[PDB]
Amino acid sequence: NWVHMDVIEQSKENIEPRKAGHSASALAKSSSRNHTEKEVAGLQKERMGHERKIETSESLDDPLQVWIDYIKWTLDNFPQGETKTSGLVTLLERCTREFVRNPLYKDDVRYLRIWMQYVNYIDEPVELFSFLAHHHIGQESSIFYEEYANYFESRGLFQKADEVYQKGKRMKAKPFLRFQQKYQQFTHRWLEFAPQSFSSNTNSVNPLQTTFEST
Amino acid sequence: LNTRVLAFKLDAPEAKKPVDRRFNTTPERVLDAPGIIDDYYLNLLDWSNLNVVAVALERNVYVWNADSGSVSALAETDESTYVASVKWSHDGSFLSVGLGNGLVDIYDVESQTKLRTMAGHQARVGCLSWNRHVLSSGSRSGAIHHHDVRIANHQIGTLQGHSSEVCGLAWRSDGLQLASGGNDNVVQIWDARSSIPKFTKTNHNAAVKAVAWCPWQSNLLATGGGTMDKQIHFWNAATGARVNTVDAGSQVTSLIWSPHSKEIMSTHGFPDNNLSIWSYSSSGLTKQVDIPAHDTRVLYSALSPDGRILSTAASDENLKFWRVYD
Amino acid sequence: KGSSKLVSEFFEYAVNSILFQRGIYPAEDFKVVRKYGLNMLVSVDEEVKTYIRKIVSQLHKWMFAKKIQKLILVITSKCSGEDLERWQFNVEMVDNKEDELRVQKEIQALIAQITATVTFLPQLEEQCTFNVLVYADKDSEVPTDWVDSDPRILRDAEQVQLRSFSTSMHKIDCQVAYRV
Repeated sequence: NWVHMDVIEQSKENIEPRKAGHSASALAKSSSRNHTEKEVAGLQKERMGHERKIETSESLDDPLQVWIDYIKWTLDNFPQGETKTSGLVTLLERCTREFVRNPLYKDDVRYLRIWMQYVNYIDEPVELFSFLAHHHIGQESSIFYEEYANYFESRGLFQKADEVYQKGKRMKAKPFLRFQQKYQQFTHRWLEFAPQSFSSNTNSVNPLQTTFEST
Repeated sequence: LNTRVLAFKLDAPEAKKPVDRRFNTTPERVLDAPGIIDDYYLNLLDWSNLNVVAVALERNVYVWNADSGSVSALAETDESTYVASVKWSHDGSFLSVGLGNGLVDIYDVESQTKLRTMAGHQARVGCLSWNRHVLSSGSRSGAIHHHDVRIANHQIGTLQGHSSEVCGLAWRSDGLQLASGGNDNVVQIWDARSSIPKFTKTNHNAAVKAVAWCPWQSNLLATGGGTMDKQIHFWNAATGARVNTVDAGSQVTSLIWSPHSKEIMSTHGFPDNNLSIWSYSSSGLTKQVDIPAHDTRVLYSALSPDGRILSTAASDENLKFWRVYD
Repeated sequence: KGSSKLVSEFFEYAVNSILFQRGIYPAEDFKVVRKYGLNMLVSVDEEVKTYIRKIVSQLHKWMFAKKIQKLILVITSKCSGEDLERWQFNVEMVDNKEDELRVQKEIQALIAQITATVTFLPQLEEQCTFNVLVYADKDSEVPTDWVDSDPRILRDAEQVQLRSFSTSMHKIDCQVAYRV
């Protein structure tokens, strides 16, 4: 029940850096892979199981769960992420595509997170964010604005990032505390890295302006 | 239960806001590589001086003749195991194949028959380097074995320089020195006659799979580090000095010196999956060419014997050929 | 004695390390100092330094008296108020000049693993705070600044065992629990 770090270290160069991190037990399993036809067959069986669950998923109240489990299974079994046999990106695609018109998941942050995992593999992410906005997906969530704004900021487009933040503020995206800190911090970075482009009032100083005349 | 649980009553201080040469990007040729294993700890590609490419797909080694384009299946392992490494001998006559079970097979390329199997490793042999008739094998155990391939009792020595998997292994072309990198983040530089490391370098902060001797300068060695490192360091193997360094930006999976020009190529894993060509000088390294090579990490690479073409392979199941010189 | 001093000092450095690596305080609030043959990050913030100092001084007293079974550091989102991560240092009584050196090397290795946890640990995307707990003998002396608490064990957590180091007196190891 306790995975030793020595065992994880044996596999360290197959571990994809991921914001969400990795499951310990999954890493234990990675370090012990024997790469035999049998092992591959076991994985093929489990995949089949997940695919059958997707088949029957409509009956369930919360069918997204089935995808989450499946996505997790992929992330867990392929610590390096996308490979031909992992099919990670394709799975993320099918999942994002599945729920687009579904009202139940519009504001569900799990679904949005799946979208954010997908966007890492996209050539032009701006089309993806625009897509979500157009479909009113994640618009009430701080994470959407964080990622959209981040794309712009990474590109160096601070003003564009601010516009995204403004929409979120009007949106009152939640949790509003997280959003507040994220926006604040961004503004800080904008003032540090590109002051000349900061478009909002700074109440800046005016050296030697006349504040009083006797007459 | 003799235990009483206590918590420091005082709240921790809240954090304060802080004050502070055109290169063709299209490969000339692409060959399907179905079933290729994605693992940083394996080396599944090599290109012989007889112009034969060997590539490991799961249990099998396939050989491709770059001239005739004839394909053939050279080897199939027992189902309890898989191929962890392939390396051609310098003359290109023999193919050594390291296995997941620690065995090392030697095949004759002409008749495609297995000449011999060499035991004595306790775990996967992931890297191989030939010095003349001596074959050296590195393993997940951290051991290195020297085999004299001509003799019945093959092993002529062992080096233990690594407390975990031996990842990189290369003999100098003149056989005077051997370099090994490891999953313990260590580079070892060994004189041929000595089981004592000449130098031990700890500068890398991650595994060192990528190890290459400079063909135009005897003592010049390049090593490159994995995901938490991303650096390529250069060493004078006589004095132990670090003579150069560069930040590669990604996990370094291989380093290949250009024979015809003063340049070095690197292949990369996380995040970039790219191929880079750097100009080399005493003053430093300048990035010349940077191109995404594969849709996954470029884990395997080998240079053509004429030095004009680099083959790369990945788990996108493409074996790609890039014209690097000319 | 010597061991309690050594171990308490280790706790101080480990706590600083975790605080830096898990981003509890920004990088600028730390500086580099050489210890255990490594570049260690240590708080330059007077408030944080004092907090840690109070804690470590009490830990040193408990080590000296052999009262302390475990030191716990839990990390908690200020947004949701929930515990995301739990670091647990186990203190066990083991059942020369060279020994001092060996202990230094073992500690080095443990610290390196603590740092290497960055490879699998989820990024903490929200500002977090932290609390420290100890498991102690029932008959331990408890100063006003320490108070009863439940163990704050993580639910549905992944857990990893790190290496240990031993003095002639104590064997110290580290485990980390976290939620993916």
